[PDB]
Amino acid sequence: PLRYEPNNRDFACNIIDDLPKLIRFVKDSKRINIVPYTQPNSLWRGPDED
Amino acid sequence: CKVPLAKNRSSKKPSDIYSILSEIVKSASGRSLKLNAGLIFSEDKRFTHVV
Amino acid sequence: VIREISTPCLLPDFSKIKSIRVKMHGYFPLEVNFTKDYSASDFFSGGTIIYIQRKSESVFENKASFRNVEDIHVALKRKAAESKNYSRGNTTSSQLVESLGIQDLTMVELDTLLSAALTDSESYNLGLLCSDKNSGDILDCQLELWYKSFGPH
Amino acid sequence: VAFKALEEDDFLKVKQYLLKSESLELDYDQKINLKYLRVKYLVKIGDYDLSMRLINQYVKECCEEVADSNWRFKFEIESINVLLLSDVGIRSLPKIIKLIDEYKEIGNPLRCVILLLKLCEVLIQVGKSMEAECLISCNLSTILEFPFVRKKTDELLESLS
Amino acid sequence: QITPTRDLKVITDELQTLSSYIFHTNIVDDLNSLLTWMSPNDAKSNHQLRPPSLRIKNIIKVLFPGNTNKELQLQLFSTLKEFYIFQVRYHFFLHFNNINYLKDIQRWENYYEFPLRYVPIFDVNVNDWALELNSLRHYLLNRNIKFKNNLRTRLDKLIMDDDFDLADNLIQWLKSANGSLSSTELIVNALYSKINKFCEDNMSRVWNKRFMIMETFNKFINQYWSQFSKLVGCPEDDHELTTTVFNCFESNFLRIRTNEIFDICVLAYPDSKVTLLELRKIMKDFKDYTNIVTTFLSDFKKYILNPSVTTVDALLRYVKTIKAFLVLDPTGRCLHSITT
Repeated sequence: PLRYEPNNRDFACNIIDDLPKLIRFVKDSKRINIVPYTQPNSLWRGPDED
Repeated sequence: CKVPLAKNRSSKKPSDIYSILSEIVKSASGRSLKLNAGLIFSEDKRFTHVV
Repeated sequence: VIREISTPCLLPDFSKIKSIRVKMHGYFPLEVNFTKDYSASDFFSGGTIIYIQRKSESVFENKASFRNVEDIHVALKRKAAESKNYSRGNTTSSQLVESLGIQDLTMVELDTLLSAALTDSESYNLGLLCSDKNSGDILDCQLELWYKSFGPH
Repeated sequence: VAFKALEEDDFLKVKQYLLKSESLELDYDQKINLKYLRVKYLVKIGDYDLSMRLINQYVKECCEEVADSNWRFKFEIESINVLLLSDVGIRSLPKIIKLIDEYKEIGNPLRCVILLLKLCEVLIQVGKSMEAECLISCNLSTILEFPFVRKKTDELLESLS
Repeated sequence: QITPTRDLKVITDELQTLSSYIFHTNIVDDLNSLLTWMSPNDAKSNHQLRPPSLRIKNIIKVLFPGNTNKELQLQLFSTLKEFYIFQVRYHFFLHFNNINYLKDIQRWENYYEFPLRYVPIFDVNVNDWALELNSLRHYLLNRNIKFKNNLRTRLDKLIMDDDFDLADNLIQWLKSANGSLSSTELIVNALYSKINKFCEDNMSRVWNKRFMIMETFNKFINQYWSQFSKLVGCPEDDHELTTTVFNCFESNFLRIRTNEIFDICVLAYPDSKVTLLELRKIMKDFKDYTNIVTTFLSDFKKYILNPSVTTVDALLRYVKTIKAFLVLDPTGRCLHSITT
């Protein structure tokens, strides 16, 4: 587990968070639907609810 | 002679692309006073009872 | 008669009010007295809301000496209030500038100026700032010139 | 073209163009650029009393007449550059810090780093270059991502050596 | 606090001429020997913490057994003061970067004031010696950042270990210096840290008592309030300070109970139920309830919602929390949130 506590000497701000997250195009039998993007390995790496 | 009003610099989730477009297309088609009332009178339950 | 009320309170009729003041620990006070020329009704004609400016808890304000009384009671209250937000460290820029050691504005500038000379005009200028009638870290300033004038080199 | 001429040190060309500025009818977006161009040219010449009195009136009317924050920021840093170039940058210390924490909440990386260069530049003209080297070293990774500040960034590196 | 300096060479030449004119004797060599003894610049001819011989003491007695002689002696004392002040500043500045702890400045103060007992130059009614000492203390505080941080750590260490007399000595020394690091913040920080640690030691893992916050407050007061009042200097009967201390104790108690609410409600119930009634008297803000419910849900979800846990015990502990939370919250809105 990484612990990146906020430090004044670290000005390396992040912009990927500000930019909106991507989406995915998956088509089922009925129609083409749009779902939020998840990394192929994010299901077992996602932030756990528990 | 310039009553320059102070613009309220209000400021959180970023959400996704599809949600933002759905929200805008959906929107395409007293409250403060009540808040003040909750602050004008406090420390008791008199106002709810009289209502 | 002085009448002390909370903020969201109905003040009496404007024509019968002579002066109003706001005082609270924090924001600096604002007191306005209504003379015959302008009445309270005319003053509040634009709006019944008066705005207040926020004071500043700045490190540069307390360069060397604390002009503030800094009561122990209010200090403890402020510490408890800050802990409440913290419960709900070097993360502030004021601590960064404190760590950098450039807290005293005048001392760093005069230290830079004295780095080398000491022509007569600036020498008399430094003497004038030292012998100022009222200033802040005057005693700290006196020692550097002594160090610059007669210290190791 | 004039901005390119300032970088290429074609002071004769820009001086003649500034003569055209005062009697032409320009759009507001065009006004500010030439208004901003005039500030940068005076900094290059060396005369700073007129420019310093001139730059702040622009920003003061860049906050009342038009609430343009981007041009308020862009105008602000030349005054920082004017002060510190005259060997007196400590006066700018209160001003730079108000923008640092202000733009940290906003999160614009270019804004934070430009203020960072001015902060390191302040600290190196006071005689405390030791900590500036320590501070620049931790953030050196995130300051090379911006191309137009590398020339100012690389130039500071040989100075520290 | 303006202090004059007239250069080492000029004052030395003035001293030699004054001694030669007034005394008409060859004590100039002995005068130079004395000056070296008081001068800390040269470590071979100074005192090095050793009492002077009979020669030096006799010269002092000669120097300290009409009007023109009196004013010449007064100016001679002024020149001696200037020479001593110049010497101590140069020596202090020589070792300025070598200071990292309070004990260093006290030993240097003793090193400087060692000749003072053997030669009285500072008048009793004028506290000059204290003035330049406070000036050097102020400069060291306001120029050496490492020394400032070391002072913070040392005072924190002293207050953690109940070393109250040295803490009072440290606080008085800082107050005399009147530096940028004001003593009020250190006292506030030290007291806050101490009360937090005392609260953590006492009211942790205990829930079966009633009105225990007053017991802890009374115990901490009887154990430390007199010492703290002596440190601050405020009267022992300061009501507002005690009230703020009590408010901080109850805030810390709320924080600890919010952290431990899972074991409070799951295991200690119903033995800890009394504490719940006390807790109900304290919570007043919606943020408190939200923090409580989210922390409890995370712990309940982290531990109880595991399928590896037997379902019978799971529902048993669940309903135990339901009755526990119902006692805590008569409204039951938190019950709806946990249920949902």
